[PDB]
Amino acid sequence: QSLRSSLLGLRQLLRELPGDEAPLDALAETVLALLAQYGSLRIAGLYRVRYDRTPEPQPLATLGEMPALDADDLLVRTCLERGELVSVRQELAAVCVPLVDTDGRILALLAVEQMPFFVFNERTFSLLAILAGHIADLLQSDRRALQLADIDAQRFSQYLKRSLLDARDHGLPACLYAFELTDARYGEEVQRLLEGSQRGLDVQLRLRNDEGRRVLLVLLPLTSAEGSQGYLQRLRILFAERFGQARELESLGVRIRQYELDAGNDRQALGHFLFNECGLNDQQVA
Ligand SMILES: Nc1nc2c(ncn2[C@@H]2O[C@@H]3COP(=O)(O)O[C@H]4[C@@H](O)[C@H](n5cnc6c(=O)[nH]c(N)nc65)O[C@@H]4COP(=O)(O)O[C@H]3[C@H]2O)c(=O)[nH]1
Repeated sequence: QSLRSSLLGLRQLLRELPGDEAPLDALAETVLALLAQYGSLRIAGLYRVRYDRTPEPQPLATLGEMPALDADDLLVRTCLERGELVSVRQELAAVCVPLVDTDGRILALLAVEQMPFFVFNERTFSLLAILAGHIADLLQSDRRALQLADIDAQRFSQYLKRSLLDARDHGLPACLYAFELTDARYGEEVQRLLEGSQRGLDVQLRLRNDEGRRVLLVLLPLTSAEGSQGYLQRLRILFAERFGQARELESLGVRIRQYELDAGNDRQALGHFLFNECGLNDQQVA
């Protein structure tokens, strides 16, 4: 999908930002255009939402002839109280979509007054809420350089939690691969090759399991089983280049463990997979 790409588009617009103002302010037009592109919206506004869940009166960006927030509008009110997307009774201030990061913090409000009736359904609402959540996360970029954990640990943890929320609420797929490197002669060069393979939005952790062996953990957000397979196919081609074509990944001591995130999975399953299947612990992944 252009979902991954649009998010990658936005993230790398953010990564080029001066770094001296505020992402919500600088990117509000593009954020709204994104939300509009996906919801086929005609009249809408993007609004900052302050720490105590009250909306900032003046819109960050407009789309079409768009009137102001009148008061504690029922739809705006329930949106920010429930922290969920709220829309009016179909049988008709059309939709209110909050942008909420993985910590539950509301960063913004998409307030819609007009969108084609034929798209005013659960399918489009879902896509709006998905996009809102991911955009909220990418704007989060701050207060992290006041945490002891490395930037890679922080990112991995947020992306993983977003992936679990996406599986739980929207049935969106993601995959984890743990590469355990069992042969010390090849381990470092294999890990370097895996680190260099990282592509858009996948996030990695460089770890050591309980048995002292290198483990390179890779999360693939928004990635189906098709596709996790495309990833491994790509990776084997890269290994063939780096090491023998005459040779396979497993002959370098690579053991692969894979976990597919599924809302249907038991609640303890991801923890079972990482801790004691992969031999990792809660100080490494949280
Ligand atoms: N999460 C994740 N999934 C992966 C990865 N590598 C492969 N896949 C999955 O396998 C499919 C085939 O990838 P490909 O053969 O590299 O074929 C790719 C590749 O030729 C090109 N492409 C996509 N993204 C990039 C990129 O960031 N850089 C470059 N150079 N090419 C890309 O577009 C083709 C289609 O890509 P997709 O539709 O995304 O479909 C991809 C994707 O679903 C990965 O590192 N992470």
